[PDB]
Amino acid sequence: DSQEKVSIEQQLAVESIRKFLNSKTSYDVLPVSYRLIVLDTSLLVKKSLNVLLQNSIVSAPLWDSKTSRFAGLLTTTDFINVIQYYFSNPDKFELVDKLQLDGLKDIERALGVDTASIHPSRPLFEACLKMLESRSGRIPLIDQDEETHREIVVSVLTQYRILKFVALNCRETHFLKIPIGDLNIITQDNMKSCQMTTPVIDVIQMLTQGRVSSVPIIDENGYLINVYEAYDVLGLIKGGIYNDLSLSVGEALMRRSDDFEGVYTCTKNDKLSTIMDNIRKARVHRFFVVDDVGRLVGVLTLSDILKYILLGS
Amino acid sequence: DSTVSILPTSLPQIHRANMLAQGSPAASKISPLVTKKSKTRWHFGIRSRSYPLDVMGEIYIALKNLGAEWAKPSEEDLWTIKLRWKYIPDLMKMVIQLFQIETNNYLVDFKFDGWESFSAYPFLHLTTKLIMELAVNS
Amino acid sequence: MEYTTDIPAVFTDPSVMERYYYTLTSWLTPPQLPPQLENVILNKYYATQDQFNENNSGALPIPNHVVLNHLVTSSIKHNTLCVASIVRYKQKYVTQILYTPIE
Ligand SMILES: NC(=O)C1=CN([C@@H]2O[C@H](COP(=O)(O)OP(=O)(O)OC[C@H]3O[C@@H](n4cnc5c(N)ncnc54)[C@H](O)[C@@H]3O)[C@@H](O)[C@H]2O)C=CC1
Repeated sequence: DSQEKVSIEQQLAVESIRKFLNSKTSYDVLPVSYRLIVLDTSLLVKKSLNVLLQNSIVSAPLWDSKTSRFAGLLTTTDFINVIQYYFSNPDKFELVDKLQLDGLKDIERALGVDTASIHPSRPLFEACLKMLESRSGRIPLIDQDEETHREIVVSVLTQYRILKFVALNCRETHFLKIPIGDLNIITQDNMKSCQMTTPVIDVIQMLTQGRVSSVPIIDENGYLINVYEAYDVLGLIKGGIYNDLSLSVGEALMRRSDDFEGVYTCTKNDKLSTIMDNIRKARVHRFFVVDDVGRLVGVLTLSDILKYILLGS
Repeated sequence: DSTVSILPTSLPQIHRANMLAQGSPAASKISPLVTKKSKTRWHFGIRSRSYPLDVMGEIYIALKNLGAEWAKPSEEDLWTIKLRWKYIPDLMKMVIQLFQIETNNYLVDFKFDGWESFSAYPFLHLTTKLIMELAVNS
Repeated sequence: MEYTTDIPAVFTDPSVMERYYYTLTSWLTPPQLPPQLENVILNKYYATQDQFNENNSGALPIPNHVVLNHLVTSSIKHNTLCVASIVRYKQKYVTQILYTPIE
């Protein structure tokens, strides 16, 4: 009876959130005034890194001044590629140092590695769907220039901001009281992880190999100690690094800024109500699921949370 | 109730301290990245210490060398340049205006005006060309 | 209007401005800078945006409609130019910022 009640209020809360997403556009998530930072593709990768760090961002649309076209987004992945190229080609330090953003495609070719957008006026639910299935944590908001008839970046919408927008407007999240363990939305199987002595380069390899935002760092006995995020790669490359390539992840983590907000953990008995509370109060990108004693059992990311909201169990 | 925590060993101060206690040599060598996010001072357009006709002269020379065209100004609007720049509409329109801040201090205001046979980046890129041309000719 | 690449004589020939001075008010000198385009206002407009995303204070800074589509600049840093324009998107306002190198 009490578990049947918990279950119906959850459905009630989910159906309400869903209706909110179907009733709002991506444009509605936009602040009334905001900044869009765009980088000309002839800018040095080196300098574009400083731009991102100065302005507390991790992504920026790219603009080709020769063709008057947008040319995709700069993300941590691009910097992974540069690191991987350099590690494999340590002789090419000069090329890497003078690498321009439009030279990024040649780096990709040398490595042999292979973008969703949405019209702002479209339903926010639809923006959530497209972002999920593009396997990206971001979606550029693109419209058409009324004069030139050209594709224009209006903004970049992130999973975090969407979930925060939901959380802020919809206090019904409080009634999502089913433990996440009973919801079958945590990834438990085939956790890609490493240890403190694992070379950072191999962890970076794991990032692109698994197509994941972070690698959990455990000890011999499976206790979660820390995490390596793709975001950390920016810090790693900052100021040009060469001796600090074959470094261990533990060593590389000392580059982390003192205002690093930390890694979030939870257990299977935590509720999405609490999870949304945290998203609402702080920029949290995932919750690593541990057991009673702090051993890693799994992870609950923003994409998992959003997938549940849209699709269910 | 809530078992949502921040992992203490994930925090820089504890991670460092554990690495130092483990004896790691890189613990003392590696310092945390301190990104000095310095607030940039923003201004509309560019300022100039030269005088009106001199400044207006400089601007037109830049415009001409950059391949732009402009209207013939009347007496009432001498310090206004209604220009057109080659770069589906083909020609970008700009309105440049000279303002006075002080007797020796002037501001060159640039305004996007449209297209002739929305995104500000074509406009921003062109003003970039213009600003750079003006800096050389000084 | 008719468009041409001929620089107005007033800026190339001293005779033209001389005639104006001599032939018997405000139009002989450039107009004063409008209060809206003052850099103290532009940056408190920047500080209120930063105050909302880092501290959460008050409401977001609506720009004055006067400044829309006007070029914003800053000092050249690391051979990189940083220009911006505050533009309209529906009922929202986008400060479109561009970083370009000096080549
Ligand atoms: N290079 C690429 O293609 C990359 C793609 N992405 C994608 O971005 C989207 C959203 O990202 P986020 O919300 O940050 O989620 P995420 O990037 O952490 O998502 C990865 C998926 O696998 C799970 N996961 C996360 N870390 C894992 C690990 N270390 N080992 C095993 N499974 C792990 C998550 O629960 C999630 O279902 C995801 O679809 C993710 O795949 C993220 C990084 C790189």
